[PDB]
Parts: sequence; C-alpha cells; structure tokens
Amino acid sequence: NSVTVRQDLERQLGELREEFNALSQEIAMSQLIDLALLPLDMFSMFSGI
Amino acid sequence: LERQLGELREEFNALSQEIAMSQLIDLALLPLDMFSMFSGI
Amino acid sequence: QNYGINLPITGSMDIAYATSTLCLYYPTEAATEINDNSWKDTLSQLFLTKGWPTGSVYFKEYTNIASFSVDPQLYCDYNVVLMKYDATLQLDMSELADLILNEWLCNPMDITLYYYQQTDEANKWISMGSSCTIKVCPLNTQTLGIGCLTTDATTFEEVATAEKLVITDVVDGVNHKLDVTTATCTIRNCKKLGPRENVAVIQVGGSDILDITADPTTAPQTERMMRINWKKWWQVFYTVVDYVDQIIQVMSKRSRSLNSAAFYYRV
Amino acid sequence: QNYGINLPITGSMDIAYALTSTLCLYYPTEAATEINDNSWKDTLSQLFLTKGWPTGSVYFKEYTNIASFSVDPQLYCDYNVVLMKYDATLQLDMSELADLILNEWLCNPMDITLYYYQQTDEANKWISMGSSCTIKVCPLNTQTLGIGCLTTDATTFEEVATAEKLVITDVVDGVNHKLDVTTATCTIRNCKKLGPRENVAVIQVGGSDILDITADPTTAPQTERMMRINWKKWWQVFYTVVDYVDQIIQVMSKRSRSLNSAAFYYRV
Amino acid sequence: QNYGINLPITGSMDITSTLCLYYPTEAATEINDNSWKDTLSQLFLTKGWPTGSVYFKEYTNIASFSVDPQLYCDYNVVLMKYDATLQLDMSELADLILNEWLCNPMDITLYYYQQTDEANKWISMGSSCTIKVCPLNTQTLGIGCLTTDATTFEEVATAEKLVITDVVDGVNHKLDVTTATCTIRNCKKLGPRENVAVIQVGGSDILDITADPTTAPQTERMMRINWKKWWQVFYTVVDYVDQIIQVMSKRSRSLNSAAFYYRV
Amino acid sequence: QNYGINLPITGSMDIATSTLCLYYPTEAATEINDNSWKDTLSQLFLTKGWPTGSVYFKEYTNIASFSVDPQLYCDYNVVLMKYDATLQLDMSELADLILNEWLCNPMDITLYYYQQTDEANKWISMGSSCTIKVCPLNTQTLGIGCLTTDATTFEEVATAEKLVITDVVDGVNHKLDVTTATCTIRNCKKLGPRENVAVIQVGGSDILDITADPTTAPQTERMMRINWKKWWQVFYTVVDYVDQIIQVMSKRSRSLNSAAFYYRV
Amino acid sequence: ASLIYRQLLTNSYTVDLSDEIQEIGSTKSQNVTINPGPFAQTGYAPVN
Repeated sequence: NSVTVRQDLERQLGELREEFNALSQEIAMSQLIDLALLPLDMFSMFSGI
Repeated sequence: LERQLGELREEFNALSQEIAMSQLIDLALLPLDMFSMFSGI
Repeated sequence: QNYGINLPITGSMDIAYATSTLCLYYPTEAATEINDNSWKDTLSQLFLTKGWPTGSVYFKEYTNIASFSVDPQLYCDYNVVLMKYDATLQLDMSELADLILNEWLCNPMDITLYYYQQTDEANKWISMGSSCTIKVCPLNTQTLGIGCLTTDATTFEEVATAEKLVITDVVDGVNHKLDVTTATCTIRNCKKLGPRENVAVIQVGGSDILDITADPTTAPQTERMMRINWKKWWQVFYTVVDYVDQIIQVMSKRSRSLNSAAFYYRV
Repeated sequence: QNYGINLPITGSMDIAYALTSTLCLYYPTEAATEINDNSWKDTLSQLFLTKGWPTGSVYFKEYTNIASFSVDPQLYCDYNVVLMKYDATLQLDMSELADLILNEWLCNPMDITLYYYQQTDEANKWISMGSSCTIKVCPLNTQTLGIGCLTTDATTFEEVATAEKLVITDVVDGVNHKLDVTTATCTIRNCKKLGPRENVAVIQVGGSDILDITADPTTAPQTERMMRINWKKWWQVFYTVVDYVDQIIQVMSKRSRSLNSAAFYYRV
Repeated sequence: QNYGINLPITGSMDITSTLCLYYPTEAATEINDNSWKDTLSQLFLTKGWPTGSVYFKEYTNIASFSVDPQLYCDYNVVLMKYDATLQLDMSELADLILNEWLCNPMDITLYYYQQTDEANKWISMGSSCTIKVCPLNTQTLGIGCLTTDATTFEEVATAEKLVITDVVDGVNHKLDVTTATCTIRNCKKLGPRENVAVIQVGGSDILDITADPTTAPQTERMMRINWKKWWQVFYTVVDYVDQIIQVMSKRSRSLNSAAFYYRV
Repeated sequence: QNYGINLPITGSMDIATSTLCLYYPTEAATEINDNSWKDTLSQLFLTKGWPTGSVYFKEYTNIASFSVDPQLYCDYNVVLMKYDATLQLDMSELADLILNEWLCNPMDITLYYYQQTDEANKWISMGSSCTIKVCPLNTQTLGIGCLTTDATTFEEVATAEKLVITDVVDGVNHKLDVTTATCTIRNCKKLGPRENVAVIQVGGSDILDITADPTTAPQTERMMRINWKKWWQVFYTVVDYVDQIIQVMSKRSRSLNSAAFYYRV
Repeated sequence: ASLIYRQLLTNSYTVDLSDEIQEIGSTKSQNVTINPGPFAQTGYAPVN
C-alpha cells in the first residue's frame, strides 16, 4: 500500500537508431560468419539477456 | 517425487537388454514431435 | 610520469572505424514560477527519455547572479549554467561567464609585504567575497605614484566597489598598490591558460551581452555560448531537454577537475 | 604539447645522469598554547633558511579541533605536512581524515530528497562533510520496498552516524537506497576513488598507530605517506621534523595533477 | 577412495555453502530491530547466497564465547569487540580458533606429565578454572613446592574461563586443578584452519598465535576494522564478503579425502 | 591438497607413543571399594610396556548418562559395556553410533520438513529426555493418519529417551513434532567404518549390531564379549591379551574434535 | 529423430502463459506489516 510512483519512459527510437548504428564499429567478421551459420531459436533468443 | 524416478530407474536399467536394435535404427529414421512422443501413449 | 609528452603520436587516414553525470543550475526565479513540489523528479524521468539513467542528474539552486558569483562550484561531468538576462548586471554576467568558461591558475595575493606586477599580457586579477571594493595605484621607477600620492588612499583611482566579483587587468611594467577590502573580500593573481569544455552557458533573453576576453580586438563568441529567448520557464527547460544530445556533442568530458572549484590553487 | 592522448614513451637504460618546492606546514592548538611564544614561527623560518629553504616560502595555517579541521580541507600548497595530535578516544575520525586527504576523490553531488542511488564498485564511497551530519539510510529490494525500514515516513530508517562532521559511508553494492540528511547543515557527495594522492604527508604525535586508508578489511596497508612519532614536548617534534625534513621531502612527490602535462587528465 | 597412503601426486604446467556469523548480544541490543537477520539474509542473497542457509549465533560475553567453543559451518567470520583488558584472553582465543588441536585427556591425580615437542600445549576450559604447577627434578622431587603441598605451587592462571598453558619442556610437573569444574586436555597444534576468519573491531592487531616469543606471525586471517555503529560493521562484512571468501578455504579436513589421515 | 587421490600407487611382491584409555561404569569401582586401583592398572600397563602416563580413565555412571554426546577421546578406546536384560535397544544404538563415523547436519523442525536420500541416511536424537513424533505426508502435502493442525494423533516412536536412532522411508516428507528444548535431532550419513574403538560386552548373549538392516547382523570381529562376576577378572583379562586388541584396531583413524560425529551446519 | 529435442528447446515461450493460467486458478492473499524490534515498558503511577 503506497501511492504508486510512475514508470520509466522507454528510450526513444531516434537515439536508439544512432547508438545501434554506432555499435557497428567493433564488429568482428570471422566470429560473425561462424555465429550466422548456427541456428538460434525462441528459447535461444531471450535467454541471453 | 524422487521415488517414482528411482522406480523407473530400476525399470529402465533392466529394459536395456530386452530391446531390439534393428527396429531401433529403423525407428530412429522417422521424426518425432509433440504429437507422437506422448499422444500415442 | 608524463603520459607521453615527448613520444609523438602516429596516425593514419586509411583505416575505417566508420556512468556519467549531468547537473543543472537555475536562478530562483524558476523555483518561484514553477509552483510545484514534485518537479525535479519529472525532470529526472525526462532526462531518462533523452538518455540519462536514473541517478545521473542533480539540480542546484542559486538565488542571485551576484550570489552565485562568489567561489564557483561545479559538480557534474557536464555543467550547464542557465543565466537570466538583465540590463544593469552586464559586467557581472560577462565576468561570471569568463570565470566559469575559462581556466585559471592563481597564486594568493596580499597587501602586507610586497608589491605586485603582471609579467605579460594574458594575466588577470580576481576578487571574490562578501564585499569587494578595489582601488589601485601604479608607480614610476622612483617608487612614486603618478596620479595617486603613495601615502594617501582617499584620492586613489578606484576600479571596483559595491560589487561581489571583479576580474581586473592593469598595465604591465610597474609595481602596484591596492586598497583591497581585505577581511571582507579576497584577491588572487591568476593566469588564464586555455578554454575548458566542462561548462556551457545558456542565456535566456537578452542580446548577447558577453565577452570572454577583455580584448577589444577579440570578443570571441564560441560554440558553447548559446542564447534563447524566454517568457515561460517550462518552455526553456523542455527545449533544453530536446537538444541535450546536441549540447553533449558541443562539450567534452576529458577536462573535468578533481575538486569542485573551477580553477586550481597552487601556493 | 601533444596532450591527453596517452601515447607510449621510450626511455633507456643506456645513459646515467649527474628551491621552487614549497613546504606548507599545519599544526594544532594545545601545542601552540604550550609553546608560550609568538616568534616560534620566525625561529622555524630562520632555521629553514639555514637549511637551504627560502624565507617567506613557509606558511602556518592552524586547525583548532580535529573535528573542526575535518570540514573543507582544501590543502592547496606545493608540499603539505599535517601533524595530528592523537586521541585515545577519537580514532575513527583520524582514520577517515587520513583516508580523505591522502587519496583523490572525484565526486558528483546528490539530491537525496528526490533520487534513489546505489554504489557501483569497491572504489566508490559517499563522503559527507559539514557541521553535524546525521545520515539516514533505508535499503530497498528490487522493486522499492522497505527492508527493515518504512518508506511511508522518515523516522524509522537505520542511522549509521550521529554527531559527526565528516564521515564516509560505504554501502552494499548493487542495491538502491533512500537517504536523508538536513541539507542546510552539511553536504554529501558521491566520490569515486580515482587514485592515490601524493601531495600530503600525515604524521601523528601521540599514542599507537591506527592508520589504514583502505575500507577493505583484508588490506590494511602501511603506506609511506603515514608516519608516527612520540612526544613529551612539542618543541622537539617541530625541531626534529625539520631535522629530517630533507628525507620527508624526498619521500613525497609533485602532485600528479598539476604538472602542466597532466592537462585534460582531471584537474589541469 | 585411496586414502591411508601418502601417494605422490604428479602434475604439469600446461593445464552448497554456509556463511556463518557470530555476534555479541550488545550489538543487537543497540540495534533494537528484530527482523534484521532477515534483512541481511536478503542482502546475502543479492550477493549470491542461497535463501535460507545462513545462520547467525549470539554469545553474551567473550568469556562465555570462550567456553565450549564449537564451529561447524562452511565459512565462519567471527567478530570480536576488543577491550584493553583481555588481551591475553583474546590472543589465546584466536589461537584456539585458528589451529587443529590433536587432543587427549589427562588425570592429574595419578601420574606426572611433560611436553615433548615445541608444538605441544595444555589447554584448559571450565567455569572457574585456576591451575597451579610445580616442576619436578630428575629425582621426581619438588622445588619451591612439594608433591605433598598444594600451596607452595607456582600460580600460572586464575579463574580464567580459558587458558593455554606452556612450560619449559623435557621436565615433569605436578599440577593442581579442579576437574569437576574444569577440564585440561593435552593438545598438539598441527596446522592452520581455513574455516575461520577473526575480524577484530577496535584495537591494533595485537594477536599472537604462538607461545613463541621470537616471532609475532601475522597472517591473512586476523583482520581488523573500526566502528562507530554496528550496522556499519555488518555492511562492511556483507559487501566485502567475496575477498573474505577467497581468504578462507574449504576445510581441508572436511573433504572426503582425509579419511584415516587424522580426519576430523 | 588432495594427497594424490587421483593418482594410483603401485606396489611389489619383492620386499617382505599412542594412548589407550578405558571406559567403565560406576558399579565396578563401587564393588571395588578402593582408591588405589587406578594406580594399579596404570603401573601394570607400564610393566607390560607403555611409557607411564599414557593410560587414562573416564567413568560413566550409567549407560543412559554416557548416552549423552559420547566423546571418544583416546586414539584407542576399549569400552567395557555392561549388559542388562532390559536396556537392549539403547545399548545397540550406542554401539552403532560409535563404531561407524557419521556426517551430521542440524535440522530446522518448526519451519520445514525433511527427507532421507540414500539408503544409509539416519536421524539420531540425543537429549536428557527425547520424544520423537513423526507424520508422513504424500505428494499432495496432507497428513495421513495425522492431522497436521494437531499432533496428538501422531505416531509416537520414542519416549523420554536418552538416545534414539530413527529411520523413515527414503524420500517421503514428514512433519516432525519433537521435544525441542530437551532433545535435538541430527540428520546424519553413515560414512563408513571407524577404527579406534572396540566394545567389550559383559553379560548375556550378543544383541549388539552395527546396523538397522535385517539381513545383516554380524558379530563384528571387533565387538568382543566376556563373562564376569568380578570386575578384577575383567580388567586383568583385558590387560592379558590387550596386545590383540591393539593389533585389531588401527591407530590412523583418530578424529580431531573428539565427538562421535562430525558436526556440519 | 533428434527433432523432439530441438522442438522442446524451441517452443518454450508458451510455457509462460500456462504459469499464469495456474495463477488465474490460484488464490492470492496479502499480509499486513508487522512491527519489529523491542517495545518499551509502562507500569503505573503511584496509586493512592
């Protein structure tokens, strides 16, 4: 029982776009192709966050 | 809950010899799903 | 040691590379006009949307331009000073912007057992405190004053009074005497060295009453001095919130200080 | 010239090699009250003069009570030495005074009337300085529910310090907390312990040594910047610390933040 | 499996739990909460501990904590509130709680005794134990005391809830105790214990874990910290717990490996 | 470290002081009527060869009394137990608790339930007065023959006992109702054989076992027995062949805390 | 034939729903705040 404080406003689309575009820098290739061969799944989508 | 597991353990430990192998392979050919692994029980 | 000062950098152009804190300062005019008690939390939740995690924004309050003037303090990886415009407080606005926008390294000052001088052009004298009235005298080679008899102070040539903060520049090439209001102020002899990227100024209203160097030839307006007009404080706050990415892009953090004072005291 | 871009530096082991440094001494009261003179400063001055040190280079700033000296210890001077008069009843404050003024704390301010907080690493502390601090802390579980304290009011939390002027809390990492002080009395700042400070040397004149600078229980080191001597007449303490002031000076070093090359590296 | 041998191991150069806290009563008295243990349990959960296996035990006084001392738990952090009074008591207490003591009983009404190795002591515990001694010549005759006397003895300790007695060795001594009040076991130190870490609060790390004068062997288990409030100490304990865990090892006797090798 | 348990020793076929104390019940020394008997056994062991002051003596006034936290001190124990036609079960459970070492955990009884995993898991309850009440519950977590809200209809398996060895059916949780301030239960695993202690029974036939298993109840090569009318014959006889008791034991199994079990919270 | 394992791995989202399907069948209750810590005494004034 308490006056409910509010939510936290989810980070906006735009800066999200910019920051994901930024993370493209440190991407390795060999590892990327290796991973891309592997098939993930629904359970293997979210169980790493 | 563990107890039924142990009984089934004893059971499985003696049904490893009274199984067939040829039919075993020829079964392993076909693919199983949710529908044929527990709905023909 | 020296981190590398004498082993120069090597670079290239052929290679393709393709929790921090932020404070605010607002004059009490806003604290008056707001008329709320839960507002700072709203500002927090907003800077969340713009990219700050909770616990990374703090607020500070100053009541006058003159009040905030004494003994500046800084508190975050990035300092944003929201300055109200006025028409009779111009030199104070420029002095505060000069002090906080620019670096200073000074030695203490006395009146007791010395005279003082500037060795070059780019040195200034700073006075801060509760009551700062400054009168000064230059001399000849004869240790004699020209325009002020060395023994009597009432006919001195004053430069400051009825003021809180003053940054004065006197001419090179002669010792000086000063009637500082000692117990009611304090003065230092500082050398500005270079600009800093750890402060920014947003002036609400007014028409660019600012100079960051008292040079008549160079009144260098920078990219950190920003000026918007206001008639409603919430609009000012929001509009600042809308381009905080831009403001962060205009500042840089590698120049922060260890103490919360925007200069460096080295006896 | 090339600043702030940390580039390697080539030295060598092939070539051997064949004033402006300013001591800035502090001192407590009852010493003075027992000295029974107003020229002692001048005697120290002339002695340092004969030792190779300029006259007018040494200044004496005095602290009254240890708890009084705890506030705002901006010890700005080329080289600093602090002689503290020991107490057998005031210990923790000495330890934390040493901790503060011997390390470098880069801190950001807080507004505890609004924000939750949480410490980050074993090198993150909360310094609290001022007149009379009475910290009130209330830990929380993951969705802001009081644990051992009630958040629907203020007076049922768990206090960690009362009647203190300067105290540096360390909290369990990774949990949010509610906080209260009287924010017209004293101020708390969230400091990151960046790296050791080398401008200061603290020596204690009294009982046994207690000094440790790590809030780590396991590591209770004895640095060099912490020294201890006995006494029954302060005159000999002054005279002696000037007799070996050469060695003391050779032990410390220039402040690694004001060297004209520490530019854009946190204070210069 | 293969116990009871001392079988050399080879190698190469290419290749639940319990955290256990004892505390003095005056602390919780100063706290005036009761759900506190539950709070610190939640915090230990947050640092990674399983919910509902961490136990806090309460002793009235360090004297009391000295008698019948028993630690049975995977990881013990024992706090001690210093006093300038019991420096001997605290030293010998940390000692008894730092070592592995191979012990046998004694009957001082029927024999003589000795110390045969430098790793040998006579430990005594009881309610009100006050022991007296009389070393004996090679002719089994008393000196400055007589086997017939009980008062010309040489007093070595007095109503100490605990005592760790030592004498010059290779020489016999007739003693004086009260056995239906106190027990004295002949014990031999073997190694250091890894299930215990002694955090002293207040003081200056004065411990000595050997009757050896020539050295004061300081180690990685006798830690020290200062205090102004108790929750301060407990928070330092919980947050910094990981390095402490790295200090104290699994009980080298505990593993099912030391069997028939003077396994506990 | 590990002493090399992961490494196997190899052998060949080419290559061809400790303590010893004795336990005894008061009735013996009572019929002895002296104080100069302890001197006697001492000097006699000295004669047969032991540096004097290596043989000690504890006394136990009653099987029930010594049935509280037995402390097997010496590197060798030869406990002379007195048989009675009525105290059989207590004797049996004691003789069990001392020949085989146990690894023991404490239980929390008013906050949870408990279960035994292996075949060699037991509970041992000790106290000046012990009373064990047990109520099994099936999967769905309800009482059967016992209303969990009450305790009176429970199945009482021990009454004001000094020591109780209890076993349940492996893996069916129970509500445990016990006298808590006059007895404590310890959940223990029977590790294996301990080799410092032998028990010499005087009286009737062998009731003593080392198990609770039906099909196994063997006369352990260590658990000895004699006849008796005069305790002096008992002690003398012990001293006669005492070498054989030595050569039956093994002086490489002494514990480092001197309790019948290893306490592990 | 290994399809059953890849299946049981893959379609492991729906389980979530089912759990609250238990909850919608489940009863729920709350427990009011308890007041911890010792409590002060109070006897009686001198009664005449």
